[PDB]
Amino acid sequence: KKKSGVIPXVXHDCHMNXFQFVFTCCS
Repeated sequence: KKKSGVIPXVXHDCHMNXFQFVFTCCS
């Protein structure tokens, strides 16, 4: 269970995606 959706726009290059959180990012 990876796909959760913590906070979209927290990654380092996130640009509105939400694919998976490898370390908190949403890309």
